Amino acid sequence: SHSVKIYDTCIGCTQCVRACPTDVLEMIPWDGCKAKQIASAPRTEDCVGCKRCESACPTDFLSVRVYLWHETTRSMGLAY
Amino acid sequence: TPPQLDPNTPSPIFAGSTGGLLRKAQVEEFYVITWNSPKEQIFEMPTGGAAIMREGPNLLKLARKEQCLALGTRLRSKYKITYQFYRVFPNGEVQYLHPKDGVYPEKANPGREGVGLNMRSIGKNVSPIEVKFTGKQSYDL
Amino acid sequence: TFNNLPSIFVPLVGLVFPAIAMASLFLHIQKNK
Amino acid sequence: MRDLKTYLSVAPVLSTLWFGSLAGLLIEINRLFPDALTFPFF
Amino acid sequence: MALRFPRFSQGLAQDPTTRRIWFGIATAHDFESHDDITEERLYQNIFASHFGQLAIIFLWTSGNLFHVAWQGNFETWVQDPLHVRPIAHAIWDPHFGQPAVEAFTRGGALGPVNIAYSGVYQWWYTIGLRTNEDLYTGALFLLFLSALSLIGGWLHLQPKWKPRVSWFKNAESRLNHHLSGLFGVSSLAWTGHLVHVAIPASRGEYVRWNNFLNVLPHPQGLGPLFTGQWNLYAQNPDSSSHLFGTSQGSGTAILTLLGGFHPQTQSLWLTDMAHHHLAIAILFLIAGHMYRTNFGIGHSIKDLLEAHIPPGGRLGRGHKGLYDTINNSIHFQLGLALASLGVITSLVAQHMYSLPAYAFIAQDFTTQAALYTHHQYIAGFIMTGAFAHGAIFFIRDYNPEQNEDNVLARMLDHKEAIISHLSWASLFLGFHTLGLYVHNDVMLAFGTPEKQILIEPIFAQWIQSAHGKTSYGFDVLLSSTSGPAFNAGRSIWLPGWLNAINENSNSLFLTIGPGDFLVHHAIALGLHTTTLILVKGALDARGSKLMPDKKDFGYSFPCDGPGRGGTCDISAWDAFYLAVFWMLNTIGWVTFYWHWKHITLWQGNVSQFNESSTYLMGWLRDYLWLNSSQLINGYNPFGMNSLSVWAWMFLFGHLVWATGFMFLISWRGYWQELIETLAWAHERTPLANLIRWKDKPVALSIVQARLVGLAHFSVGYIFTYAAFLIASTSGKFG
Amino acid sequence: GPSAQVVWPIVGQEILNGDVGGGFRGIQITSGFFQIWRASGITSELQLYCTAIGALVFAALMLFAGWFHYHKAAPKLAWFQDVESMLNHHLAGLLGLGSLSWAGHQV
Amino acid sequence: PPIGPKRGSKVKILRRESYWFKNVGSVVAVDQDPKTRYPVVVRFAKVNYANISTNNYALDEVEEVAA
Amino acid sequence: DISGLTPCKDSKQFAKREKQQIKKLESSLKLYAPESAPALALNAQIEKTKRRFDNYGKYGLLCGSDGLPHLIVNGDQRHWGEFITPGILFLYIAGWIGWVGRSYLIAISGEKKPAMKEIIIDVPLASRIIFRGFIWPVAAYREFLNGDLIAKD
Ligand code: CLA
Ligand code: CLA
Ligand code: CLA
Ligand code: CLA
Ligand code: CLA
Ligand SMILES: CC1=C(/C=C/C(C)=C/C=C/C(C)=C/C=C/C=C(C)/C=C/C=C(C)/C=C/C2=C(C)CCCC2(C)C)C(C)(C)CCC1
Ligand SMILES: CC1=C(/C=C/C(C)=C/C=C/C(C)=C/C=C/C=C(C)/C=C/C=C(C)/C=C/C2=C(C)CCCC2(C)C)C(C)(C)CCC1
Ligand code: SF4
Ligand code: SF4
Repeated sequence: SHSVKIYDTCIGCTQCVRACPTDVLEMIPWDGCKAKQIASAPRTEDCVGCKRCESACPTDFLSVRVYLWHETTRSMGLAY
Repeated sequence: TPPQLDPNTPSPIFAGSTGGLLRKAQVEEFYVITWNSPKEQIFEMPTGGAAIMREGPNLLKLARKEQCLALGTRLRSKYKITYQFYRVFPNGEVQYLHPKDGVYPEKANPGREGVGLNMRSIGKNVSPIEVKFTGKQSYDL
Repeated sequence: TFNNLPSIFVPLVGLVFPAIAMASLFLHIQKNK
Repeated sequence: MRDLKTYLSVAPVLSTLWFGSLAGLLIEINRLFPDALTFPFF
Repeated sequence: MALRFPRFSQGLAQDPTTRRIWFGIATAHDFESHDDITEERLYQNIFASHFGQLAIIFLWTSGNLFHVAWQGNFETWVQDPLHVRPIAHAIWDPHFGQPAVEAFTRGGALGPVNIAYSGVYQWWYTIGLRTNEDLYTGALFLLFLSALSLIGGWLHLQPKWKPRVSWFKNAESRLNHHLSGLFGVSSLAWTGHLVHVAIPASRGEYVRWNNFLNVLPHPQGLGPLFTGQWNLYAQNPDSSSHLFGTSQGSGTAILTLLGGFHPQTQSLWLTDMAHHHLAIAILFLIAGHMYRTNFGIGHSIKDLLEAHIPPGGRLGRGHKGLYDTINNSIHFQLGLALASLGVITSLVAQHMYSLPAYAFIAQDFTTQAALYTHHQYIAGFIMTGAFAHGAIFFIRDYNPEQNEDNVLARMLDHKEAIISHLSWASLFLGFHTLGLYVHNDVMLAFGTPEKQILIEPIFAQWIQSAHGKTSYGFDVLLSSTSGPAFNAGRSIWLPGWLNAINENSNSLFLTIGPGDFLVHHAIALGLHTTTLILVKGALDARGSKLMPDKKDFGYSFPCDGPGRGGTCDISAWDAFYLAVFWMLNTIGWVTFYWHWKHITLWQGNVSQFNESSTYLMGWLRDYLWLNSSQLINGYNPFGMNSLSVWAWMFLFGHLVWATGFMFLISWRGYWQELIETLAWAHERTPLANLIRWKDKPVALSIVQARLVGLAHFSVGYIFTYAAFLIASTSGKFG
Repeated sequence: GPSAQVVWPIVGQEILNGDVGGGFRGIQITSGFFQIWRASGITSELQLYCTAIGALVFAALMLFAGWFHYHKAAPKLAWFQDVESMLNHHLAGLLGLGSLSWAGHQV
Repeated sequence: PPIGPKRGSKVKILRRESYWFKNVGSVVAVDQDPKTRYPVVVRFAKVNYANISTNNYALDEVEEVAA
Repeated sequence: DISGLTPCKDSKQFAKREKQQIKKLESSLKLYAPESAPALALNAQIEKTKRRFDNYGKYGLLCGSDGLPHLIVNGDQRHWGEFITPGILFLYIAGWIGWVGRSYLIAISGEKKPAMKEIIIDVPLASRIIFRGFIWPVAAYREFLNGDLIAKD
C-alpha cells in the first residue's frame, strides 16, 4: 500500500516503533550503530501514513521515511 | 513462535455503541484483540464509550488495526497487561498480527528480517530522472 | 422549423446527453474486467 | 531593583517602552511641525 | 494495464474509495506518471492530444461563426456598426419568464439574444466577412479543419505513422519550419488575405473565392514587387476621410506605413497591418533558415549553448549541457513555452486596447474591457503554469549530474539569494505602496487631501514624452521636433502616431498621474510576489532544509507530517496553489486599474480617477460601489432588465468564491470524521441498507481539496469580475 | 448625540470630534452609558467622577484581593469543591441582595 | 589509533540532506567501532526543526574546520 | 513646471481646496459660542489649515489639475526636499537601526545561550551599541572594505 523505507542513519532508539499505531515497524538486530539495532518495516500494507514514525525520528533529517503511495482501505483509515 | 490460536473467549461488559463493525467486517477483514486482565475493571474502548473488561481472558472485535493497537498500547501502559490481536477475514483464516515473534516490536528479536531497508543515507537517493519511465521509484533504487 | 431547433437541441444537449454521459461514465467508473 | 530590571529588559516591556517614547516623540514633532510634506531646511 | 476506471494507473484502480474517481479524472493527462509508459508513447500521446486541442479550437471557432451566422445580427451590424449591438448567440432557456424574454430581446432580434462582448463582430468585419453566408462558409471550413485535426491525431497514433521519440526531439528542424512556415508563411498568407480581401473589403468591393483570381489588389500588380518599386504600394493611403466598408475616400495602397489610427474606426489601418504581417513574414522566414536540419548549413543549438560559456566563469559552466535538459525534458519546453505565451498574451492585452486593430472595437467599450480582462487573466494563469511546469521540471526531469555547474544548476546554488531578494522587493513594494495608500486614505478621512503623498510617475510620463505625447512639457526625442528621432521618422509614421497619441480620447498612452504610479507599484508588488512564490516553489522543488528529499515525493503531495514543527503546504504544487491566489489578486489589480481608468475616460471625468485613485476608499466607493449599481439592480423586486444575468452571475461568483473558502480554510479530518457518521447512518437507516456504495465515500484528499478550493475561488473571482465589468460597462456604455 | 470621548488635535484626527450637539465636539459613543446614568438619576459630573474614583478603589481592591488569595492567604481545594455554599451565596447574596440593593437604589 | 576527529574538535558538515549543511559543529564523540556507519556524534549550537541539536554523521560527511 | 504641473502657490484649484476646507470648518464653527473651547479648537485648526496651505505654497510643491501637491521624486534639485532629502534622512535612521541591531547581535553572538539575550535585552550593552550607529555609514563602509560585513560561512 504505502512505502515505509528506512535508511542506515537510524540509531536504534526504538521511538519510530513505539509511536507506530499499526505495527508497521519492528526493531531487528543490526551492526551499524551504537545500539546495534535498526527498525525494519515488514507490515507496510498496514501503514495508514500518519508519519508519527518520522515525527519521532531523532536524526539530522530522518531515517524512517514514509512515501505515500497506493491507498487501500487499510491505508485510508476506514472502519467501514 | 507459534501463534496463540484465538479461542471463543468471553467479551467485556459493554452496553453497545455506534462504533462497531458496519460493513468492513461483512465483506472485508475485521480485527479481534484478546487480553488477559487480572481483575475486572473499567476502560475506555477505542470505539467510543467505556466498557468493563472481565477477569481472566477477554475478547473484543474491532473494525481496524489502529483501534486494536491503540487499545493495546493503553492496556500495556495503563493496566500493564499483555495484549495480542488478530485479523479475521470474512471467510476465516485468522491472521496473527501484533507481536509476530512473541516479543513486542520495540525489542530487537532475532529472526525477523530486514525488509524496507536502504543501505544509504536519505539524501543519496537518485533523482526521479534516473528512474523515469521505469516502474521503480527514487527510494527503491 | 428553424426557431424550433433550439427547443430540440438545448434539451438534447443539457438534459439527454448529460443523462447518457453520466450513466455511461458511471458504468465505466464501476466496471471490472 | 533586582529582577525587575530583567523584566523591564524583556522584549515586550522594552518594546512598549521604546515605542511609547518613540511614538510620543513623533506625536510631539507632528504637534510642533504639523502637516509636513517636504524637508525645506536643507 | 489496470482494471477499474483509471486504466492508466493501477494504483488508483486498486483504490476502494471515491478518491479513485477524482484522482483518475485529475491525473488523466499526466502521461509521464502513467503505468507502462515510455518516452515514445508519452510523446505520441502528447502529439495526439495537441491534435485534439486544435480540433476543439477549430470547433469552438466554428461554433462562434455558426451562432453569429444563424442567430446573429451581423448583416445588420455591418451597416451601422457603432450604433447596433452585436449578438453572440440566441437563448432558449425554458425557465425564462416572459419579462426576461422581453428584456433579453436586443439588437433587433426575433427573440431573446446575448450581446457579443467578445469582439468577433469587429474582427470578422475588419478582415472581410460581410454577409452571414461568409460566416457560414467559415464555420464549415473550421468544422473541416476540426475533422482534419482529429484525423491527424488518430492517424499519428497508428503504428504505420506513429512518429518516433527522436522525431519529437528534432529541435532544429522544428524551429526551422515553425519560424519559416508556421510564423512566416502564415504571416505572409495573412498579408495575402489583408491585401486581396480585407483592404478591398474595407474599400468597398467584396473580393471572394469566386472572383479573387481576376481582380487586382494593386492596379499595377506584381510589377512593383518584382521590379523593386515597392513605394508604389504606398501611393494612395486613403487619407483622413475614408469610410470603412465604402469606397468614399478610399485608396489604392496596400502596404503603406502610416502609423496611428483610422479617423472613423479609431483602429489601425489595414494597409498598416498588411505591411506589418509582410515585414514579420520576411523576418520569420529569414530567421527560420538558421538551424541545421539536413542540408549542411545552419546552426546546431547544442554548439550554440555549449559555446556560450563566458571566460572568467561569472556564470560558471555557462549553457554547457542545456540542450539536453530541454530537448529530453518536456516540462522545460512547456515552462518556456508558457512563459513566452504569457508574456505575449499580456502584450496582446496591452496592445489591443491601446492599438486596436479592429474596426469600431474602440467604440464599443464593454468589448475592450472583456478582451483585456480575458487576455490578462489568461496571461496570469499561463505564467503561473510556466512556473509550475518549471517546478515540475526541476523535480521530474532535472538531472544535476548532467548539468553540473552550468547556468541552470547555478540557480539552485544561490536560490536563497533569488528568493530573499524577491522577498525584499515584494516586501518593499507592499510596505510602501500600502503605506502611501493608507496615508492617502487617512488624509481623505481627516479631510486634508492636500496632505496626500501623490508621487507623480515622472519616469512613465517621460517615456510618453519620448513618444510624442505633448501633455507634460518634457520635450524629449519624439516630443521635441529638433531631434534625430523626430527627423528620421517625421516623413513616415510620426504624423499619424503623433496625431493619434495626442488625442486624449483614445487609449493610446493615456494621461497618467499619481494614482497610476501607486497602482503600478501595487502591480509590481503583485508580479514580484507571485514570482516570489513561484520561483521559491520551483527552486525548493527538489528540496530545502525542511525537506531535502522533496524530489522523491513528486510535485504534488500533501505535506510531510506534523513533525519538524509542521510541513503543511510544503510541496512545489502548494507554492503554485498559493501563487494562483496572488496571481488572481495581481490581475484583479491590473484589471481594476484598467477598467476604472477606462470607464472614467469613456464617461468623460478623467479627473474622477485622477483625484480618487490615490486612496482606497476611492476604489471602493467610486469604482466598486458606484459602478455596481446598475449591476445589482439587474433584478429588483419591481422588475428586471437585461443585466439580470450579470447580477445572477455576480452573486454566483460570490457564492463559489466563498465556497472555495470551505476547502481552503476547513481542511480534512473534520470531513472524514463526518462522513464516517454519514456512512454509519446509511448502513443503519432502514430502506437504505438496500442501497450500498461501490466506492467507499472518503472525504476529499488534502492536495485535491486545495485544488478544489482554488478552483471554486478562481471560478468565483473570474465570474464575479466578468459580471461586474460587463454589466457596469454595458449598463451605460461609457 | 451621546459623546464621552474627545480626541487630541495632532495629525488632523480632530475632525473625529463631531458636532454631536450641546456645545461639545467629540465622538458620539454608542455604549448607552448615558442611558444607564439617566436610569440611575445621576444628573451631575461630580457623581460620575466620584464613582470613577470608587471603581478605581475597587480595582485596587480586587488586585490586592488576587494578590492576597494567591500569595499571602490562599484557599485550598476543600473551599472550592464545596458548591452548595458557593451557590447559596451567589444566589442569596450576589444576585439576591444585588437585585435587592439595586431595587433600593431605584426606589 | 583513535579514528576520526577528537571529543572536542570543531567540525563542519558536508551532508546535503542535513539541517546543518555547511554549518559548523562540535564533535561530542566518535565511535571507534569500524562497523558503525555514522560514528561522528556532532553537537550544534542551534536546533533543527525537530528541536534537536545533535546527530551522528559519517567520516566523509564531515570536514575538520581549520578554526 | 515639470510634468505639466502648475505650482501650488499659483494653482487656483489649490486655493479653492483651501477655501473649501476653511468654509467646511467655519460651518462647524458657527454652532459654538465664539469664546467657547470647541470654537477655539476649530479656530486653531483653521489657522493650522491656512498655514499648511501657505507652507505647501512656499515649499515649491507642484499642484495638478485636481489641485493637490504632487511629489516630483525624479531627482530635480528643486524637489529634492520632496523625496531625496527625506530619503537620505530615512536611510540614515533606518541604517542606524539595522547597524545597531546587527551590532548588538554580533555582541551577544559569542555567549553560551545567546537566545536569552534576544528576549531579555541587555540594556547596558544595547545602550553602548545604540550610539555606535550614530555615525554608522563609515562603520558599514569600512566593514564592507574589511570584509567584516559579509560572513564567510
Ligand atoms: C435554475 C437555474 C437555471 C438553469 C438550470 C438554466 C438553464 C439554462 N440556461 Mg440559464 N439563466 C438563469 C437560470 C437558469 N438557466 C437565470 C436566472 C438567468 C438570468 C436571467 C439565465 C440566463 C441565461 C442566458 C443568458 C442563457 C442561459 C442559457 C441556458 C441553457 C444552457 C444551454 C445548455 O444546456 O448548454 C449546455 C450547458 C453547458 C455547456 C454549461 C455546463 C458547463 C459544465 C458544468 C462544465 C463542464 C463539466 C464537465 C466537462 C462535464 C461533466 C458533465 C458530463 C457528464 C456531460 C440552459 C437551459 C443559455 C441558452 O439557452 O442558450 C442556448 C443562454 O444563452 N441562461
Ligand atoms: C510608508 C508610507 C508612508 C510615507 C512615506 C508617509 C509619509 C508621511 N506621512 Mg503618512 N502615514 C502612513 C504611511 C506613510 N506616511 C500610514 C501607514 C499611516 C497610518 C498609520 C499614516 C498616517 C499619517 C498621518 C495621520 C500623518 C502622516 C504624516 C506624514 C508625513 C510625516 C511628517 C512627520 O511628522 O515627519 C517629521 C519627521 C520625523 C518625525 C522624523 C524625526 C526623526 C528624529 C527626530 C531623528 C532625526 C534627526 C537625526 C538625529 C539626524 C540628524 C542629522 C545629523 C545632525 C546627525 C510624511 C509625508 C503627517 C503629515 O504631515 O501629513 C502629511 C500626518 O499628519 N501620515
Ligand atoms: C512549416 C511546416 C510546419 C508547420 C506549418 C507546422 C505547424 C504546426 N506544428 Mg509542427 N513540425 C514541423 C513542421 C511544421 N509544423 C516539423 C518539420 C516537425 C518535426 C521536427 C514538427 C513537429 C511538431 C510537433 C512535435 C508538434 C507540432 C505542432 C504544430 C502545430 C502547432 C500548434 C498551433 O496551432 O500553434 C499555433 C501557433 C501559432 C500560429 C503562432 C502564433 C503566435 C503569435 C506570435 C501570436 C500573435 C498573433 C496571433 C496569431 C493573432 C491572433 C488574431 C486572431 C486571428 C485570433 C502547428 C499546426 C504541435 C501540434 O499542435 O501538433 C498537432 C506539436 O505537438 N509540430
Ligand atoms: C490583504 C491580504 C494580504 C496581505 C496584506 C498579504 C501580504 C503579504 N503576502 Mg500574501 N497572501 C494572501 C493575502 C495577503 N497577503 C492570501 C489570501 C494568500 C493565499 C494563501 C497569500 C499568499 C502568500 C504567499 C504564498 C506569499 C505571500 C507573501 C506576502 C508578503 C508579501 C510582501 C509584501 O507585500 O509585504 C509588505 C508587507 C505587508 C503588505 C504587510 C501589511 C501589514 C503592515 C504593513 C504592517 C504594520 C501593521 C501594524 C502597524 C501592526 C500593528 C498591529 C498589531 C501588532 C496590534 C506580505 C506579508 C509572500 C511573502 O511573505 O514573502 C515576502 C509569499 O511568499 N502571501
Ligand atoms: C486609540 C484610540 C482609541 C481609544 C483609546 C478609545 C477608547 C475608548 N473608546 Mg473609542 N473609538 C476609537 C478609538 C479609540 N477609542 C475609534 C477609532 C472609533 C471610531 C470612531 C471609536 C468609537 C467609539 C465609540 C462609538 C465608543 C467608544 C468607546 C470607547 C471607550 C470604551 C472602549 C474600551 O475600553 O476599549 C476596550 C477594547 C478592547 C479591550 C479591545 C482590545 C484592544 C487592545 C487592548 C488594544 C491594545 C493596543 C496596544 C497599545 C498595542 C498593541 C498591543 C500588542 C498586542 C501588539 C474607551 C474610552 C465607547 C464609550 O462608551 O466611550 C466612553 C463607545 O461607545 N469609542
Ligand atoms: C521556473 C523555471 C522555469 C520557468 C520559468 C519562468 C516561467 C520564467 C519566466 C520568465 C519571463 C516571463 C520573462 C520575461 C522577461 C522579459 C524581458 C527580459 C524583457 C526584456 C525587454 C527588453 C530588452 C526591451 C527592450 C525594448 C524596449 C524597452 C521597448 C521597445 C523595444 C526595445 C527592444 C528597445 C523554466 C521552465 C524556465 C526552467 C526551470 C525553472
Ligand atoms: C455603581 C458602581 C459603584 C458603586 C456602587 C454602590 C454605591 C453600591 C451600593 C450598594 C449598597 C449600599 C448595598 C446595600 C445593601 C443592603 C442590603 C442587601 C440589605 C439587606 C437587608 C436585609 C436582608 C434585612 C433583613 C432584616 C430585616 C428585613 C429587617 C430587620 C431584621 C433583618 C436585618 C434581619 C462603584 C463605586 C463600586 C464602582 C462600580 C460601579
Ligand atoms: S525512530 Fe528513527 S532512529 Fe529511532 S529507531 Fe526508528 S528509524 Fe531508528
Ligand atoms: S506512518 Fe504511522 S503507521 Fe506508517 S510506519 Fe509511520 S508511524 Fe507507523
